[PDB]
Amino acid sequence: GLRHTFVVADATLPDCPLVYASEGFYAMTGYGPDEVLGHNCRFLQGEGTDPKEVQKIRDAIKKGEACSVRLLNYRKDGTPFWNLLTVTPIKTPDGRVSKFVGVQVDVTS
Ligand SMILES: *[C@@]12=NC3=[C]C([C])=C([C])[C]=C3N([C][C]([O])[C]([O])[C]([O])[C]OP([O])([O])=O)C1=NC(=O)[N]C2=O
Repeated sequence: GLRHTFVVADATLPDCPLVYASEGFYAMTGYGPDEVLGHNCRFLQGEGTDPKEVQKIRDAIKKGEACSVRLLNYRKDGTPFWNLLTVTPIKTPDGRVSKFVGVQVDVTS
């Protein structure tokens, strides 16, 4: 299929820290696990990131809904790329959100 990356965020912590990332994510972004795990995904954002889209994900996470936004992100070396990003809430049987899982596709084409 298409080249994509995958992460898991822990929603049982107040600021959805990332707890797992596929090989592709580290390779796409240039950041290592020591700089990715424990942190919130937003460190990939920068000057040109549309705050109206950042808002759509903030709201969707607060409400525990899925969400798909297209964000401008930056690699560790500062070069930008276009991140088509899809967040999925993972609920426990009691209805609580336990994790958010994300598929991120570099759609710079
Ligand atoms: C990021 N991917 C990503 C993956 C998951 C599973 C989740 C839950 C979030 C992201 N983000 C966004 C970030 O964590 C945050 O949710 C939003 O920026 C909005 O909240 P704030 O407090 O910042 O307004 C991702 N952000 C990226 O920029 N790139 C991704 O790959």
